[PDB]
Amino acid sequence: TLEEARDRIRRYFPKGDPEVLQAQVERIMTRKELLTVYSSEDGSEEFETIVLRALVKACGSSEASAYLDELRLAVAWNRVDIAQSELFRGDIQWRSFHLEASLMDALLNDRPEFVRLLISHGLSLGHFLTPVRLAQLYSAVSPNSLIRNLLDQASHAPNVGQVLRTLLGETCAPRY
Amino acid sequence: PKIFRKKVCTTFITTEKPTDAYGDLDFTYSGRKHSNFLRLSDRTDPATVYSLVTRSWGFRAPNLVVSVLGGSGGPVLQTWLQDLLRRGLVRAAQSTGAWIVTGGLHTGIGRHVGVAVRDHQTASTGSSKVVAMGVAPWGVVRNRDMLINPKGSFPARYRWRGDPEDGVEFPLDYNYSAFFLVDDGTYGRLGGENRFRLRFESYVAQQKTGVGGTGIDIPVLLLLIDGDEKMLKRIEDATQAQLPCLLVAGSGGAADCLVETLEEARDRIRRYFPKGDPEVLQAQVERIMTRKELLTVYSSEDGSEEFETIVLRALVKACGSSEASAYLDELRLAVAWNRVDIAQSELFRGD
Amino acid sequence: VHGNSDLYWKAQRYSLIREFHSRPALAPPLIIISHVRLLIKWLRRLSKEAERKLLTWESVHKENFLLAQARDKRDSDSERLKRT
Ligand SMILES: Nc1ncnc2c1ncn2[C@@H]1O[C@H](COP(=O)(O)OP(=O)(O)OP(=O)(O)O)[C@@H](O)[C@H]1O
Repeated sequence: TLEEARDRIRRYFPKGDPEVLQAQVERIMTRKELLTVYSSEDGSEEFETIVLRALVKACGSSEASAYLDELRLAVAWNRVDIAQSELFRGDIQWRSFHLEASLMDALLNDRPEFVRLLISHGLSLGHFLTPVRLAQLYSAVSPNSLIRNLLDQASHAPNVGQVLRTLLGETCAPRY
Repeated sequence: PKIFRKKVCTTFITTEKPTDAYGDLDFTYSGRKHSNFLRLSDRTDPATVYSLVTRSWGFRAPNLVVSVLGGSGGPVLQTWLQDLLRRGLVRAAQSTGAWIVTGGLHTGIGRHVGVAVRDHQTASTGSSKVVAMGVAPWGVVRNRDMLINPKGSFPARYRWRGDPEDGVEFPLDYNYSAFFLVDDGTYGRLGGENRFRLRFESYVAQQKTGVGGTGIDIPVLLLLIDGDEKMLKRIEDATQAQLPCLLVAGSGGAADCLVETLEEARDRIRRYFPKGDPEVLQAQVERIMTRKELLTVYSSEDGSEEFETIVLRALVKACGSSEASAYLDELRLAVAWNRVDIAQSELFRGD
Repeated sequence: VHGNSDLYWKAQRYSLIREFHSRPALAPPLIIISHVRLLIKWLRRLSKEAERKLLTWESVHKENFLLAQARDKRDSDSERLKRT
């Protein structure tokens, strides 16, 4: 990847089988983008960044889908220090739904610092809270929890307002 | 009192009529606090504009006024210049206490300044906001037809972000504290608002800093980014009123003035930054060199706390005649900005 | 015991005031005419902008409280040792 003589290159790393393995070099250069190099840039926290650069380079077709995947993977790995200093420098013009998708990934999982980070970059929650998204927030409930049993009893007759009424009564209880 | 804001300011259509749009404007479904608002005509007296600001709406007196110009790079600016706008300008306006006079639209400079104001308010807890003010023509406003009802102190639910159409009407940035919408009744032209901008900044540069005045005159500096031809005509209309300027290193007319201050061929210099109109703009270069002292350079010396020192060096260089009055003005401005660390290490060295 | 008894008394003191507020408004000897009034009644069967000015005032004090708490946390010696 830094660059006949290539058959001579084959004739000292295994010392054997020149032309079949030369066809393997041909198929290596058919891909050309799923191969990365670690040797030039070495470091401790450089490794996870090189993993991200390998995933960005092998993404290919769309650019905005590549930066969307890099942001949502930084949410998935629970690392704010990558996304703050490598995704919000100012090179990428972030749109709305690019931030709303990662906000849903930061609400469904328990990452509070991404919630504060993504709200601070100019997102409007009056447009964000679709009632389908609110149903998806109350969907992500552990099966051995308390509200899993309480929301099952509220579906006997989501149904959050009935749960608040059976806890707090008529008074002292919000609507929805 | 609420009708008083309509009985003072009038608007022409040129058939002149008393105005009907004073606003406690807020944004729909958004966090930002109510903002002040006024629709105004052109060629009005800036004295009642200023008395509206510091008496009726309620804003303190400026210790500095820095108006930012340019608008060459449309959607995306260089991140080096985003470092300049965020960590050079807005935190200096937070510390010294200053007004930023920028176009209140979402296009060009007002978008980038609004990014810098929002990012600085997020990543800093100083318990005080950055007063940024916006001037823009009434004809380019996206939702100018909502702001009519003259009842009083009304929060008009200004629908930003809606009906995305490009090129003709522009929405209001929510990163501004007060809006001055100057009307010519044209409804679509770009704006003859440069005269009102020069008269308002000249009137601010007349007044005095402090409690009952009794201080120095408020310094007014102009910051340029790359810009166009009409920005250089805006340079000359600025520097006839004795207002200093400051130049950045990016491209455009700003770097044109940089390289022209670093040193026929000058007409060839004119024939690639706009690629047009050689001899009229060559006469503009002639008037630039008539001033020669109200122009400073930022590119050679860059730094975080270097910015406020460069503002002081621009004010010292443009002072001119007397030396002792220049150092007196530098000391009393360091008192006015409430910064001991400048005056101790730059005014009491021993020179 | 004296501290927990004073906290318990201060909490119940609202319930005692509230139950003298909702009584028949006469002395016990004369309450029979108010139970007759209640028995025949049984047999027959802040503005908006003042609220907004109130809640914006509350939000101002909430923002000052959170900023002063953050500045007191940042200037502590342990956090300054972390930044050093
Ligand atoms: N009228 C406005 N004034 C100031 N800032 C705005 C305005 N509208 C959007 N923004 C900021 O710009 C960002 C979005 O940019 P832009 O307006 O180009 O796209 P968008 O409106 O999100 O697109 P969509 O129409 O899909 O919502 C948001 O994070 C928001 O904070």
